[PDB]
Amino acid sequence: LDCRDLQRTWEVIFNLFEPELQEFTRKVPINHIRQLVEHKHAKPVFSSPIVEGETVMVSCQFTCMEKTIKVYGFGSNKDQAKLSAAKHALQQLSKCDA
Amino acid sequence: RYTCKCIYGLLLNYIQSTPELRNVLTPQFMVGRNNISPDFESVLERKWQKSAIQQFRDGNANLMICSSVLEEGIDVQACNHVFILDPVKTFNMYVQSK
Amino acid sequence: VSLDLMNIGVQPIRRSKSLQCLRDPSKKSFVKQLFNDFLYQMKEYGIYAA
Amino acid sequence: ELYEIKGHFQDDIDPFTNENGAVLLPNNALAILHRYCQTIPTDAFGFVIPWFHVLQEDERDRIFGVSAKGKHVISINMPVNCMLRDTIYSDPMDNVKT
Amino acid sequence: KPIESGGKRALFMCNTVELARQQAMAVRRCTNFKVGFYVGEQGVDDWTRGMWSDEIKKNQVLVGTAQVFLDMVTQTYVALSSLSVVIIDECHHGTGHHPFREFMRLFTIANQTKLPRVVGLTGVLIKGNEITNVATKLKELEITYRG
Amino acid sequence: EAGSVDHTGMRLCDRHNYFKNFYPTLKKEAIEAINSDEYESSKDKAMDVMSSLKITPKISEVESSSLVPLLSVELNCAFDVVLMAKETDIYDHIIDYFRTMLI
Amino acid sequence: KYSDWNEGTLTEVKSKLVSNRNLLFCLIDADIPKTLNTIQFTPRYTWLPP
Amino acid sequence: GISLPHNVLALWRENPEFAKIIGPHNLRDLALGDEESLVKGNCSDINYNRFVEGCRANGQSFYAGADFSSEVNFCVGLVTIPNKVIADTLEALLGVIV
RNA sequence: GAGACUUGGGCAAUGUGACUGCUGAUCAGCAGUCACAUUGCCCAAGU
RNA sequence: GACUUGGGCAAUGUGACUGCUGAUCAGCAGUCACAUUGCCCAAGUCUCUU
Repeated sequence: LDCRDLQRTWEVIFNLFEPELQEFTRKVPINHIRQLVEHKHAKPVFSSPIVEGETVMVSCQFTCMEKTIKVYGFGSNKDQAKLSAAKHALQQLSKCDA
Repeated sequence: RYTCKCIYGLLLNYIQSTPELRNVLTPQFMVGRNNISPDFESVLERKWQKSAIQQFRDGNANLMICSSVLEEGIDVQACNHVFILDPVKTFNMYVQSK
Repeated sequence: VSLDLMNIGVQPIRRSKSLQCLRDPSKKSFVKQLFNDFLYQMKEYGIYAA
Repeated sequence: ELYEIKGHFQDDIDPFTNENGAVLLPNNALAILHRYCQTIPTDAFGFVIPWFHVLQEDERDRIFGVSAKGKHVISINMPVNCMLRDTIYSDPMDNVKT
Repeated sequence: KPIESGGKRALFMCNTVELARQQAMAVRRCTNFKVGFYVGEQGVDDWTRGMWSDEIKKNQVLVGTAQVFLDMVTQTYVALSSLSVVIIDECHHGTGHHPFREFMRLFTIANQTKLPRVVGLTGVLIKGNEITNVATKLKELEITYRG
Repeated sequence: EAGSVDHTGMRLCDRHNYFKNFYPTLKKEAIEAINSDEYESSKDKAMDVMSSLKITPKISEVESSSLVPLLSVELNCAFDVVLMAKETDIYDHIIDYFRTMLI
Repeated sequence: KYSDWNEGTLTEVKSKLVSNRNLLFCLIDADIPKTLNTIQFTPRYTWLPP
Repeated sequence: GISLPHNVLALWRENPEFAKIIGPHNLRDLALGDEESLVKGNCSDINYNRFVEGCRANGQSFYAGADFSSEVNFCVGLVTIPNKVIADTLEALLGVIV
């Protein structure tokens, strides 16, 4: 609204976005549990969630390229715990895939 | 309001201690809405659904603790006794309580 | 007297009915109300009631 | 009689009716305004209430002339999300509540 | 007869929820009418305009607490002419800006010829401790309620 | 949270009996210490009594508008307990608390 | 256009405007979708010569 | 031999409206080093700017609407005395002279 | 085509739980305003 | 000298009515979280298909 130049706004946006633009073009981010499912080699075996109080735990066992590592996701909602466990399994798999 | 719950608990304990009042008496209490929890155990859930007024009218509870709600025009079974534990404040309060 | 100095984060300003006298934030007022009611119960009905 | 009824009722702040028969009452104005303010916050954090303020004698003079001498006036500041940013003032009433 | 053909309904106001419920049960047992019930405990605000209309088309008598009916009439879901009677239990509370007196104030705004019959009910006529000079209190009450 | 974990195993109607139900080994020497008047200062008495029950201290500075710092103390035991006052009184407050509970 | 609207109504009416059904109903009376190439072209079984 | 830094004292005495919002907490932030305390006699420029900005936020954070004079009055030499004591000291002076 | 599995965009509700906000009345304290009663004093008149 | 009327100045009170503060109680509204089982679309991986 101030500059009223699309090129200037584009310059500002690119200056703000360059590291993420470079990183994401090299490796496109996708949904974490969808990524884990699309990594069929891991075969993520998520157990059914259980609830204690108002917090829900989801336990997962996935083949981390050498072992069936067991991880637990904790969150206020069943999907929240699902996502937490999925992301933690993904980071463990990434560390093993060094 | 809190006086209702407090005296309800005291009456429960006193009735249960005495051998005479043990069987004859059965207390029950009420305040307005924002209904305070009728339990002292801090349990997350209570399954009970029957109203206190129905228990009183049906003869389930024959000793009703009430606060400025059961005073106005509440039709009930033939009540042999009425106790005004706190001093009367207003003319209409006295009239309706009588 | 300890709680009046708690310095909770920013809270809605509370004032009297005609808006000249200030009041404590809702949480402090609620805690004080509970304790005052307990004191009233103890004073009026006895130790067992408390 | 009509005379006594009119004299007893129609002497305080006048009511308002629109072109569709809907009736707005002075005692319900505060409730209506607070209810409307509760609907506008887009998130659970941005809850905000109207800012009532009482003008001082110098302000009373500068805004209303001499006619406001000895009568209270209340300035109300609407939250930023709403249409209003004009700090509506009330007419000089005999008391701050009115 | 339906509301659009001039149908009329009957209100039965009350001050407390339990009293309103008991009176609703009493009317239900003593008459053949399908009486309504409207209190803020369960929530009535979602009973919106069109379904206010189908509710009043469904029920003949409305038994509930004062504030719900006051909000209904002020927002003009139903006109005063669409009522035949207005019964107010414990009418001795109708002073100052109490919803009973507010409702009776709302009465004077509408056409005077279309006002329903008002039947206040009470076992006591004095509100506060100003039991002296009862005559002024009675004149105030009989000016509030139009009888 | 480092706290807020209730594993005392006692009903809330009787959880206050936690300090009463310890072994006599800690209790007798702790009450002897808290009843001893020769102590150098209230802080020293508080620290010695708290160490007697093997309960570790945890003192942090709560933000406040008071010029004198408003300090809170956490005991870190299985029983979730927290006390707070002016630092000139927190030690005597601990004295009073453990004097009341330990019987 | 609606400069003074609340943002919630603005995004709701935006979603209605960018809704699939609105774009559809624009294109039906735009008379365009009659020419879309969508069938998997098979001349022997799903096409007629001129 | 001890005093407040000379720059902050000058700010305190020359800016009464900014003075009235200074709280003891803002003084607690001024953990001046050995050089500032002993040799220079006042806080550094960066510390001075940090103090003024912290107090500017102090005037608008939770601390707003409070009065800190009861704790920071001694720093500038102000003290609050009841009117009774001020009368009694004069009267006792008459007593001692008599 | 038959399907299983996941994230979504949602549409529904059966729960249930807690939060927040406001109106009204009553009492108590304080402040102020209306009228009225009692004991006086004095004056104005008329016969 | 009785009789009558009226007014004014006093004090001693009473009856209420508002205004402010605090407390108590009833009365409404806006929400939010979230287990449970359902329904319709969008894109995915795999058996089969091939």
